[PDB]
Amino acid sequence: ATFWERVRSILKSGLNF
Amino acid sequence: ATFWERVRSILKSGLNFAST
Amino acid sequence: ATFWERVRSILKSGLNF
Amino acid sequence: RRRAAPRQQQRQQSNRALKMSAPGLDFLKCAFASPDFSTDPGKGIPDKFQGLVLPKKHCLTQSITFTPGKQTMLLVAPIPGIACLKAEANVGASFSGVPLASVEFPGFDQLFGTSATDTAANVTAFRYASMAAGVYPTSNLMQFAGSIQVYKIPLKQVLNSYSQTVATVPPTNLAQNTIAIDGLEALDALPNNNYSGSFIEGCYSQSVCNEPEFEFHPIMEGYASVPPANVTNAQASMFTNLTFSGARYTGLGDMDAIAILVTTPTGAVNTAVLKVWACVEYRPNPNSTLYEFARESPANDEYALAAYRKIARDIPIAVACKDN
Amino acid sequence: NMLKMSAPGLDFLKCAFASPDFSTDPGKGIPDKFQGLVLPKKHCLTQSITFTPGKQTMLLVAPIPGIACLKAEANVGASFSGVPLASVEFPGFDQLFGTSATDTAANVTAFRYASMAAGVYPTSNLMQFAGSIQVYKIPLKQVLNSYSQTVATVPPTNLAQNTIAIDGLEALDALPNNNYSGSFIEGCYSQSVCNEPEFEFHPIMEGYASVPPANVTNAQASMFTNLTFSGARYTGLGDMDAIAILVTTPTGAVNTAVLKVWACVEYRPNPNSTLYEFARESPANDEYALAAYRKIARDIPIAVACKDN
Amino acid sequence: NMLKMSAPGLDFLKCAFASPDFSTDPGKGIPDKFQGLVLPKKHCLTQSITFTPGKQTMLLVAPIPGIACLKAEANVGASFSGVPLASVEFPGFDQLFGTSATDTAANVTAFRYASMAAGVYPTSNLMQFAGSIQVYKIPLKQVLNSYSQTVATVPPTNLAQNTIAIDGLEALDALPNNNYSGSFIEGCYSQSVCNEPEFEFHPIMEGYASVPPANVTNAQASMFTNLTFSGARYTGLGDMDAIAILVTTPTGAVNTAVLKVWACVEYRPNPNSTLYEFARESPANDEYALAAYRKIARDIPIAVACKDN
Repeated sequence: ATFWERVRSILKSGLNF
Repeated sequence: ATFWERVRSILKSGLNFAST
Repeated sequence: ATFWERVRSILKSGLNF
Repeated sequence: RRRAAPRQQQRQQSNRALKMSAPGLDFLKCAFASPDFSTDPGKGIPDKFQGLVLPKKHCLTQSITFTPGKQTMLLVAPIPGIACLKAEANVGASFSGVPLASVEFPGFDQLFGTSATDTAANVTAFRYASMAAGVYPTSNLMQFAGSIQVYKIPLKQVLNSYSQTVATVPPTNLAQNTIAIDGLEALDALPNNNYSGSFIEGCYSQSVCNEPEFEFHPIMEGYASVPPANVTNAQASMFTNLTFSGARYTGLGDMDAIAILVTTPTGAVNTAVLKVWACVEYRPNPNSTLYEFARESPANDEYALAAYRKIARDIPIAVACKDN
Repeated sequence: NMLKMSAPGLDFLKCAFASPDFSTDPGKGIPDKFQGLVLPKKHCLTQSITFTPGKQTMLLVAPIPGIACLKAEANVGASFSGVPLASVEFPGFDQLFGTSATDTAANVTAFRYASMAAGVYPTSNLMQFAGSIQVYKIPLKQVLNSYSQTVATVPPTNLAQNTIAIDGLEALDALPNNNYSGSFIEGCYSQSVCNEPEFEFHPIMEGYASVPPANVTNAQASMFTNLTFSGARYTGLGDMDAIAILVTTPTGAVNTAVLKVWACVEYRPNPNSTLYEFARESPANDEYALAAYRKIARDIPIAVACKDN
Repeated sequence: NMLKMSAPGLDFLKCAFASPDFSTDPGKGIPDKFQGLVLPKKHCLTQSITFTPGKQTMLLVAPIPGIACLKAEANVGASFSGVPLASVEFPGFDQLFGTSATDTAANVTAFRYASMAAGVYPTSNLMQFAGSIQVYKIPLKQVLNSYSQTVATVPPTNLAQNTIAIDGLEALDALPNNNYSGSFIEGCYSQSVCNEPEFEFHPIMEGYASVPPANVTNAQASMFTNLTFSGARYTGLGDMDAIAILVTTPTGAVNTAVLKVWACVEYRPNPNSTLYEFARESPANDEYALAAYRKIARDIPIAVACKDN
């Protein structure tokens, strides 16, 4: 919800590739 | 001898070297 | 000890990167 | 309960009491989620440079009242001491000749000093780690009316040329220079990259570094307005001018300016609270008081910097109040 | 496939070195750690040039935004000292930078160079020509030089003034050990590579109709010749070495050719422009693409005949 | 045991930190991304200094191309406010930057610093020395400051002027806690490191006889003190933090020493100069050398006594 929680799911979906 | 084939031969020769 | 000898120990001690 | 009602529909602002380096994670929290954190300045930038730095977190909490029948520009530019620049123009008009006036962060004079003639006294160079802003409306649901639109302007500083003929026996022409800022025309634009929404849901936006690397810029002295004193916008080859009254133009960082255009129609009571956040890494002068608080810039975290670029890409241009 | 070259990274390599070998330049930008919104223009000037007999003609391909190259002539063996270099503009200047260069930063506010290449394709008869094409590269850099001007006031006031100027122009008269010398009939093909660790952006300068600005003496600017942009104007200098092409044509020799100059520049679109609608994101960082760039660049010759382009 | 650095990368570390402890400074440029043609010059000033009794003498070791350091004396406890810092040149200035500041960028076009170090070797005996050597570092940066000047015309006309100035000279009067303070007869030895993320090239300025250019007031330039270069001229400021050495000698003491200043700078050779034939390519990127560079940078003391150099 908070931009932080939102930031995490992007970072956490898989930043590497 | 297109400059690309020239370029290709260079990194094909072995650019594997390193990167980080 | 010379500056190089101390520069060495810093290297020997560790670099994670 | 009397207040569970229009309380939350107007946003709340503050409540008090994966393999990355901590400072690299902190860098991310600061860059993207500043409001969610009331903490100390995140160490700085987890990039190569590891020298003495003074991580400073600038914050501005200021209530704004937007005038009816006018679009008001809140330009959040990466200029050291200043929070944002404000300007107003008739609803259909252009901010062409319209001067953009400074709204400074608290304690400008202790950092940069009264006159620009002594701004680089305490701090010689700067670098921008983050910049974010949010407009929290405090208007009632029966009187507001209007829209908040956000987009980013890529303004960069240049040294422009102009020729000035000085009167003399035979008049003489001087090849003159002036520091100016490019891309100000964008004030009149509404890019295809904008956030348009009702006024009642103020925005929240943040910009990120617009350069391959985070480099240090020197703090400029003698600049009281962007096209400096005695230079016309036309000579400085620029759109409109930027004025700093109790401050001075210290320099421009490497971030895109966040442009918030709040447009209040005639008869609408639109009031809000503006909050700006900005972490700047300053190189402290041994001669200052805050040199004692300087700490080394965090160690390079290639993973933190890598996430920085991804998170920045999937992120929306701007978001509504509740989602900050 | 763990880690290979990102397509845009590979395309960056094609763009930089072998510009004319493909159907269309695969210039998808620079696989640099900047992923902001950019507008990449793949400039290309195709022009028929006929070299004046009895003179050396300098075609200085420098990284200046709207300009293809700077041309100047001098007798065979003479020095390009007082000789000013005139701009040969890339097509479509007025469209990007504007009519008067006081608008110059209206569509684009900053630039950064990805590729720069030049080629001379001789169209002379085999029994018509005579001469040589020589290519070397000059490292010009922009500077803020100082000079004092005494103004004719009652008690003449001296002013401590400055001007923007370009360094290393003296190289116009030099043939370094890193040169390409060859017959005219086999024109050349040469590209430049970024001369800095990083590809930083540069603001677009306004008001410059010549390098030593209007009203500044060549000597006040401390440079050896001047660059004159007529119509178009000096917008800035990119981070690449100028490719210096020196075609020396004898008397009676008919040296004609087709000059081609390429340059993919990444520009930062002004939100007020209609062009900020063609803009795309710069490609993601590709450390391997950048690694090959620096290597290939080290192993290729200064210039090649226009046949191995 | 585990040093997996490229030879030049390792050599770069010996160059930056331990300059005096080898047969020759390994001397190879910055093992970073840029791999163009460079002319790496290893400057070194070996001079016999006799410190004037009754005064503090500042030896500001700043990253200015031809100049070793700037020197200035002030009574003990006084402030170097209006006190000009005079240039103490590295040997062979005229042979690289020419005589006048109008032919400065003749051999070299741009520069970038790889190392900076200084050492004071006391040559007094145990019956004549007295005083202290203090070392700290100042973060000097170049700026384009603004000022308005009034020209005496019919109606006096006000001009908007600029000046290339240097920020941070105020620290020249304040000893921070980050300092080395020791007795004179244990001369110092310090070296500074890079001021930024990347080692980018800087153009070589011309026409600068002093930092606030000739005809500009110290106040117009918004500066603390001015830097004067006689013969030698201001070429630019590199990306190193200036090493400030302050030797305080009482009246009646004989403090003599051998001053030594080291600086390996990578220059971009001008194709027009004879020196171009000594130019070689920059070492290839070695992320390990550059990673070690910064750890060693952090764990290093501001200055050490002679014995630990």
